[PDB]
Amino acid sequence: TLRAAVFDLDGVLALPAVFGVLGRTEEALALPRGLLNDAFQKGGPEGATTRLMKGEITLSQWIPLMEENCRKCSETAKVCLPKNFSIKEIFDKAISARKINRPMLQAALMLRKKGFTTAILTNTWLDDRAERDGLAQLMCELKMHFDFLIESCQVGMVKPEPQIYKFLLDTLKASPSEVVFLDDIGANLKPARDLGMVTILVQDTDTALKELEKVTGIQLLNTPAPLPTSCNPSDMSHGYVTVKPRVRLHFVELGSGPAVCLCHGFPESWYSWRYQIPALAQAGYRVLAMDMKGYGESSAPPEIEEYCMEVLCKEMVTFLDKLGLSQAVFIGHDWGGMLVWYMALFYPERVRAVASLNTPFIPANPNMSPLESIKANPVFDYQLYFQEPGVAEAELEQNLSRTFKSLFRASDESVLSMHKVCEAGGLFVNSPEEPSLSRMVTEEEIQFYVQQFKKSGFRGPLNWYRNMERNWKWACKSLGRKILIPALMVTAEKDFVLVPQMSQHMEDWIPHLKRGHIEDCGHWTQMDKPTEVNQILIKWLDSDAR
Amino acid sequence: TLRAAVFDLDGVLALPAVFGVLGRTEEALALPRGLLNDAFQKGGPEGATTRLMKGEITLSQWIPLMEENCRKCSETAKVCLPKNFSIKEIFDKAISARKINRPMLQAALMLRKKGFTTAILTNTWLDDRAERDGLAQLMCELKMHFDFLIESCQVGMVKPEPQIYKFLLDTLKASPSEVVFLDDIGANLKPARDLGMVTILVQDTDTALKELEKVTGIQLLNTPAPLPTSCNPSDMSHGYVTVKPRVRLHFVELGSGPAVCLCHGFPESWYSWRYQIPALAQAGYRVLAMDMKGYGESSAPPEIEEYCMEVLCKEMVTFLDKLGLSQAVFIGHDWGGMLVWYMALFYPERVRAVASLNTPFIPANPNMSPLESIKANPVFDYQLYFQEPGVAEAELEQNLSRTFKSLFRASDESVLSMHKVCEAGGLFVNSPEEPSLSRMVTEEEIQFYVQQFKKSGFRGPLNWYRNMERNWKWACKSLGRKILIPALMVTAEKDFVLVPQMSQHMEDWIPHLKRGHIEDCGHWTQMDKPTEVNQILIKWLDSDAR
Ligand SMILES: c1ccc(CCc2n[nH]c3ccccc23)cc1
Ligand SMILES: c1ccc(CCc2n[nH]c3ccccc23)cc1
Ligand SMILES: c1ccc(CCc2n[nH]c3ccccc23)cc1
Ligand SMILES: c1ccc(CCc2n[nH]c3ccccc23)cc1
Repeated sequence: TLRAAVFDLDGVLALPAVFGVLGRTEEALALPRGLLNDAFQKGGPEGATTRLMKGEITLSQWIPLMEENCRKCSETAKVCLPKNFSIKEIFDKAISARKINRPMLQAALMLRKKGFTTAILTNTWLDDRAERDGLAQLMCELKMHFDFLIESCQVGMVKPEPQIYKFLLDTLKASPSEVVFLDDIGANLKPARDLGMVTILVQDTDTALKELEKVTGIQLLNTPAPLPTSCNPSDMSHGYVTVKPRVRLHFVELGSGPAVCLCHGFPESWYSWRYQIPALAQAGYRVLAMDMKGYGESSAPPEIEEYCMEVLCKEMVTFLDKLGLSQAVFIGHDWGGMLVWYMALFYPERVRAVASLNTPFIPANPNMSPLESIKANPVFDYQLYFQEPGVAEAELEQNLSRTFKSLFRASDESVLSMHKVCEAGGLFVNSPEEPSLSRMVTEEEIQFYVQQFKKSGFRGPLNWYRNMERNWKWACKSLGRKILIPALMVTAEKDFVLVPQMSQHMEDWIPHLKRGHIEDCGHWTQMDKPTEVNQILIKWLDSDAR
Repeated sequence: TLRAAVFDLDGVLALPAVFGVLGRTEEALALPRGLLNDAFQKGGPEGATTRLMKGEITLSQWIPLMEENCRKCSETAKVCLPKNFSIKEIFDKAISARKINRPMLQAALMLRKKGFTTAILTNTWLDDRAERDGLAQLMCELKMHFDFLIESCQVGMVKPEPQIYKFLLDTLKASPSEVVFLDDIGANLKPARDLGMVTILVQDTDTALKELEKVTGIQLLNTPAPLPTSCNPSDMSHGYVTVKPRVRLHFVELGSGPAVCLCHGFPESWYSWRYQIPALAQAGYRVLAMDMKGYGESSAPPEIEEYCMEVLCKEMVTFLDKLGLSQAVFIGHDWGGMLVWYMALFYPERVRAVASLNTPFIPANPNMSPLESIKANPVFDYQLYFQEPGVAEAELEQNLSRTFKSLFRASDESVLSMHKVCEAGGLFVNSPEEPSLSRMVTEEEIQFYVQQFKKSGFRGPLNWYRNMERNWKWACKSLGRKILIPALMVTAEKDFVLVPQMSQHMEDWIPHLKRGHIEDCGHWTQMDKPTEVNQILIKWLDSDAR
C-alpha cells in the first residue's frame, strides 16, 4: 500500500524539460541530430556532466567543458558549429522558459493532503550564473509543497546510480513497495522498479496522472479548483516592533519586494490573510500581515482612547519608522479597511497605495453626531450593543469556539442578523450552543482564533467601536481633502452590513478610484473567496503599486 | 539655562531652501522679481498656501490654486507666463534637489548627546504627489535623530501664529528661556523671541552654528568626525524564524531593498553590526542582522554537531525559505565570515553576493588533518584550548563583564595574546580582574553583551570551534569548485590572528574577487573602524550586489 510519492523535476514538476531544449536547438541551427545531447552526456559517468550533477564543479565551471565537448562532437561529425554558438545563451534561455507544471504540482499537493509523504528527487547543478535567481525562485516555490527535496549536487550521488534510490528510501523511512516514483527518463525509473517501487514514465502529464490516480486510488484528474496556499503559523517569520512604552505590534512577514501592509477587521487576526500571504509574496511583494492593536501577540491596553483612529494611525506610522520603511501599500478589511482610508487621508506620503475590502470610504458628516448617523441605519444596531463596556466582552468571551463558529460563516450558512441586536440582548441569543462548522473554516483554524483570543479577549478589539465622537472630530479635519494616491475598493455582493451600495459616492472623494467586485461573497471576504481576492489584489498591485 | 533646541526644516535642516527655488525660477524664466513668491503667499492667512500648511487640502489639490494665483499676479504685472509654465515640474525638481544640511544635523545630534531635548518645527504639507516617496525618505532619515517632529499640516496650526509656539513649549515641557529656536525666516523667529526664547536667524550654517555654540556653551563647529548612527535594541524590529523543531533564529530587521544578511563572529551578537545597520538601511538595503545559532535570542542546543558548518548553512537556507527570500547578500565577520564563504560554495543560487571581514577563504587541505593544520600556526593555539568541553565555558562565564571588557579592545589597548593560551591555562590568566573600558565601547554596550550571554552562555558559541574534522570532510567535497559569484574580502591591518597575508592566495579560488583594506584596525572591525567598514560595504553593495 502506497504512502509516498516521489517526483522528478525536469520534465515532471517543471516544463518544458530543459533537456528537450537541446533537440530544439539542433533543429533551429540545422545541426546534426543528437549532436548537442551527445556532447552533453560525453564520457557518461566520467564526463563533465556527471561531475556537475554530483556537485564537484559549478555550472559556470561546466560551461567551457560543454563547449569543448561540442567542438569534439562536431569535428567527428564533419560539421561546423556557427559563428555565434554560445552554450551560456542557450542554457540561460532554456531555464528562463522552464515553468512549474501546475497540474503535476496540484496532484502532489492532493497526495500530501491525503497523508502521503512527498519528495522531489532531481539531478541538478550548483548554479553560480549571474541569472541564477530565476531558478532559485522556482525551487523555492516548488520545495515548500514537499516533505523532502533531494538534489544530486548536494548528496554527491546521481540518478541512475543505485545509491541515490537507497538514500531516497532512507529519507522517506519507507519500504520500496510503499513508493510511487515519477520520472521522464526511462533509465532513471529502472533502479526504482528493480527495487520494487511503483514507477510511472512521464511523457504527457495527463496520462501520467491517470496512472498515478489508478495506482493511489485518489482522484487527481478533473478535481475541483483547489484553494490558494495557506499559512502554518509555526513556519512563519514573526516580527515584533515596540511603537511606544506600553505598545508592541506583532506581524507575520513573507516575501521580497515593495512592502504590503495587511490590516484585519473585527474580531480577527493576521491569520485572516492566510490565503493572501503566500500568493502576494509569490507575486513579488514583501507582505507584512499585522495583528492589529488589541489582538493576538500585539499589545492590548485597556483604555478606550488607545483605540481611536488618530492613535492607531500614528502607531502605524511609527511601525514604518522603526522598520525603516518610507512607504507601504495599505490593504484593509472591515475595521482595518477604515484605518487604511484614514492612513491615505492623513499620511499620503507613507502610503504607496490604498486598498479596502468591503469597507467603503464615507466622510464624517459635520452636521450630525456619529451616534445620530449610526442610529439612522438598522444594520449598524450591533455597534450600539458594543458601546457599554463589559456587555459584549462577557458574551463574546463566554465560549470562544462558539463565538468564532457563529461569526465565521458564508452568506448561505445562517449568518448572524445584525438588526435588533440590542432588543434581543446579544449577538448569539438566537444562535445554537454548538454551531456547525462553516465550509470556509476547519476545526484547527477555529482553534487558532480561540488560542489567540485567550490572551487579551475582546476589550481591546471592542474599543475600536468605542471612539465614534473622537474619530468624528478627527475625520472632520480632513473634509477639504481628496484621496489622490492609487486606490482600490473591493465590494462583496452578500455582505449585508458593508453593502456594495454604501460605496456608491466614493468617486467624489477619490476620483481616480479603481474597483473590484466579488459575487456570492459575504463579510469574511479573504476566506470566503480567496482565489478571487488574490486575483483582484495581484492585478491592482502589479498595475498601480508596482 | 538652555536644555532644548528647535530647528526649522527648510533652509535649516534641509538645503537648498525649497522656498529659494521660486527666486531661482523667476531669474531663469526672466519673470518679474517676486512674481512667484507673491503668487505663493497670495491672500496670506486666507490663501491656498495657509490651507495647504494647515492640512485642509493636500499638495495635489494646491497645485491648480498656485497656478491660478500665478496667472492673477502675471496679469496685474502686465506680463506673460511662458507656454510650458508648470508648477508641478518646478515643485518636483525643488524637492528632489533638497538634501539634509549635514553639519546642522551633526550639531542637533551633539546637543541631544549632551542631554538636550531636540525638535523639528516645520510649516509643511500633506504630500500626495506620485513622487512623494523622496520627501518621505528625507523626513524618515531626519526625524529619527530628534525627540519631536511638529508639522503644521498635522497640528492644523502654522508659523508665525502664536498658538504653534505655545504648542511647541507644551510638547517640550520647557519654559521659553530654556529653548533655542533656529529658523531662516525672520517673521517666524519673532513670536519665539517675543515669548523669551533664544532665537537664531539662519542664513549661512557656519554663522548660525557659531551663534548656537556660543549660546549653549557646547562645541558644535570644528568637532572631530562623529561615529555612524548606532542601534537602540528596544527601538528595532525583532524577527523570529523556527528553522527546525528545537531551533529558532533571531534577527534585527531594518530598511527596504535587496536583503543583506549580517553574520557575526565569536563571541558576539547581532549588536556587533550596530554601526552598520542604520547605514546599510539608509543606503537602500533590507538589513537582516542575525543572532547566530548559540547566541542571544536564537536557540542554543547543547550538542557539538548542531554547530558544524553543514548544519549551520542548511539552517541559513531554511531561514531564507521561511522568510520567502530566494537570495540574500551574505556579509560575515570572524566565524560568520567562514560560514559566508561556505554559503557561496554550497548554495551559490541563494547568495546574491558574499563579503567577509578579516576571515579569508582557505580551502581544506585533503592531505592533512585539521588538527595538524591548526597546530602548524602559533596564533591558532587558543582553538586547542577551546576543544575540551567545559574548560573555556567556565573561564568565559566566570565574570561576563570581565570577559567582554578583556576581549573587546582596539589593537593598541593591550589586546589579548592568542599564543601559548593552553600553556598559560586560559585566555585571561595574565589579564586584570577589572579591565579598563576600551575606547570602542561604552559601559552600557558591554552590559548588553553581558545580558545576552546570561541566557545560554558559551557552550553553543564554543561548539562552532568543536567541528574541525566534520567541517574538513564537508569542505573537501567543494575542492574542485570556484567562487564565481560577486565577492568581497576586507582585511584589517592589525588583526594579529586573522592577518591580511592569510588572504594572499584567495584569487586562485575566487578569480573576480574585490578587496578592501582597513589600516590601524584590530579584530573587532565593525566597532573599531565603523565609518570605513560602512564606506567599503556600501560602495561594494552599490557596484556588485545592486
Ligand atoms: C466596520 C464596520 C463599521 C465601521 C465604522 C462605523 C460607522 N458606520 N457608519 C458610521 C457613521 C459615523 C461614525 C462611525 C460609523 C468600521 C468598520
Ligand atoms: C461582529 C459581529 C458579526 C459579524 C458577521 C456579520 C457581519 N456581516 N457584515 C458585517 C460588517 C461589520 C460587522 C459585522 C458584520 C462580524 C463581526
Ligand atoms: C575565526 C577563526 C578561525 C576559523 C577557522 C579555524 C581554522 N583556522 N585554520 C584552520 C585549518 C583547518 C581547519 C580549521 C581552521 C574561523 C573563524
Ligand atoms: C576569542 C578570544 C580572543 C579574541 C581577541 C583576539 C583576536 N584577535 N583576532 C582573532 C581571531 C580569532 C579569534 C580571536 C582573535 C576574540 C575571540
